Amino acid sequence: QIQLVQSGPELKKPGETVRISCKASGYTFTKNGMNWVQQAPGKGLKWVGWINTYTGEPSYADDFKGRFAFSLETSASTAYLQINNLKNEDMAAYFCARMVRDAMDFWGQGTSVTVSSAKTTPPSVYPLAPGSAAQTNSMVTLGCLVKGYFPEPVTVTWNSGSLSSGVHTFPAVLQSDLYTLSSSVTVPSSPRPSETVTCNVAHPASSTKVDKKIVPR
Amino acid sequence: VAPLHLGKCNIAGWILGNPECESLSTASSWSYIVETPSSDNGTCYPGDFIDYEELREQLSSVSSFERFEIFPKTSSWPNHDSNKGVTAACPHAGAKSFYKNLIWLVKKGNSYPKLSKSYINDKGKEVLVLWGIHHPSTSADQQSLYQNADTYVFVGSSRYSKKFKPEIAIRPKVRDQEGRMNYYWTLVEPGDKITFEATGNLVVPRYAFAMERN
Amino acid sequence: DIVLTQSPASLAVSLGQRATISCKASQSVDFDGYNYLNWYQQKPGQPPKLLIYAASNLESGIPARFSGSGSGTDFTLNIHPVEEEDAATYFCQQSNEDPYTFGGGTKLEIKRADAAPTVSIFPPSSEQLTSGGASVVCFLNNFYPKDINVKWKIDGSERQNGVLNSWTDQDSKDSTYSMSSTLTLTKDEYERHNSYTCEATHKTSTSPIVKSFNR
Ligand SMILES: *[C@@H]1O[C@H](CO)[C@@H](O)[C@H](O)[C@H]1NC(C)=O
Repeated sequence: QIQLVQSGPELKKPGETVRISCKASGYTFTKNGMNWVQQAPGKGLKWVGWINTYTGEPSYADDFKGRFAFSLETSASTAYLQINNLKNEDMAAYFCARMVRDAMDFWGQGTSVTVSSAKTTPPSVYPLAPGSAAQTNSMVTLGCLVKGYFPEPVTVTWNSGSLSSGVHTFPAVLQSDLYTLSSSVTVPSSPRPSETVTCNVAHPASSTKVDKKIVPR
Repeated sequence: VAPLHLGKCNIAGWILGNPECESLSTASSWSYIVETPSSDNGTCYPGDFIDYEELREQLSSVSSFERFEIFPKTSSWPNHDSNKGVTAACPHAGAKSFYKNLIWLVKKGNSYPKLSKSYINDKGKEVLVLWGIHHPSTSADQQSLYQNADTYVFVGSSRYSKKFKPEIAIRPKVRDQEGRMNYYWTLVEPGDKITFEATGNLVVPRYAFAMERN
Repeated sequence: DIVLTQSPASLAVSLGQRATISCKASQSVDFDGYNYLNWYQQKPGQPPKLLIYAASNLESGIPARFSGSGSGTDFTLNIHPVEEEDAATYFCQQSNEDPYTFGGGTKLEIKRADAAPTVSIFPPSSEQLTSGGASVVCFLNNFYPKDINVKWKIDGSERQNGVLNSWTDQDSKDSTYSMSSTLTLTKDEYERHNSYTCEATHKTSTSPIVKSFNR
């Protein structure tokens, strides 16, 4: 089971430095190289570079020679991508991928990097209940609203994961240095007025967890 | 003495500089060789090793084994690019590479001039020199890589002389290669000059081996 | 660099048909009869997934309906037939010369159902009205195509500020889109009006679909 796991998100003010990780598992770290790619949604992909995990010699693209480096840990099996200084550019996800056949096969977890002087803000959870009907639908729609948090991401589940069907999570929209996103779940009308439906939110940046029960109106 | 133990590789890929064939013995005085075997029978590029058994019985009863850079990449091939001569059939950590003891020259820009290098053996020992003659598969792989359809290689020495020539032909698929690449070797006596002369298809030496025997 | 290209940006292919993506490199990404051309699939929120390499060999575990062809500077990606899980974005990348370069990327769209959205409106919760604000939410789920817009009516009068629209990508098993429109107002601005109405405009309806509540 080949695994390439990357450290969680990182929020740093412009001008500091970052040390992203990539842990090799399920295969021999040596005998294979590590690629790094920069993903900015809509802007496509860009090839950062490549590091020969045996010879230890790196090769970078022209747009990264200077502020980007590759370091290895071979005793332990980890690869690092260090960025400095962080202009508010390079605002994008970073993937560590493996060399196999002059391509990339097992891409990594993903490390969303954010570069802003703003402050960590835990979210405020708001339950969204219907509160009115006309016996016109055997299916009702609930909602969980997360507003005014920073930075990304948030993990929204229903009843700790037991409610997976009919679940929609809309991507966040940034406004005034704070993100707002909403989620929905669709279950029948017989279990809702009787069985407890709880929204579960986790903001890993502030280490805050809030559970909100949906109460009818 | 004690036999030489190679790791992951036979004598073919070991002394050819095959990547992924890095022995760790660091012994410079072995008697005979013991080779761990695998799929790329040393030659990660489909080919034939000429006078192999003659080379096996040479790399035996060794009492010295200095490896030097006969043709320094950075200061030997101005008219031809030493880079770019790598394929996915000889990888190094999932990335196309090539033998670390041979350089695969291809045309620089759109020209492959007539190269001519010479080593005169300032070493006081027999020097093992290895090279390779690429045999493309198509008449277009030739022009695209060497630009000259009427190419030739000529390795010459006091002890050895032989004019080479491409053998363009579609060979059966082996490691996604329809071409071939034979490898050769010779012993340059102390004080002798080994000449190289080619206008294409020469996989040129980079590292040789001074050695004594018995 | 060896810049690749995009052809076409997006294409809507019906289920069971043949979706062809082709990308052309400025330089020849071939050498020794070997083409260093690769194809990747990236579903949203997931890392790119290797499909084909070099430039026709299928990666172990990839369905057979994927097939890549080409040589020199003209390559193609063939999906035969097209499923619903194939809704993602496809990139073409070379490895002939440094630096490696990615293509413009092709986002595939599945066409079926031509359905209308499911609308649900939610009033401001009690917890948010304590914080001095009020956000009214309207959800649009399971609709196709993605082209749609929302108008907010407060007591019959239109409003366009504090509007935070957020589309989802194409559903993996449903091939439908979803949208969420957030209307944010202060607590005092929310308590002086009574009728709140969000109405959408979709091609599957000549008149706007209305969903409202009264405070
Ligand atoms: C590898 O070499 C052995 C002899 O050493 C030969 O019999 C075998 O056929 C070679 N490998 C292949 C794939 O032919």
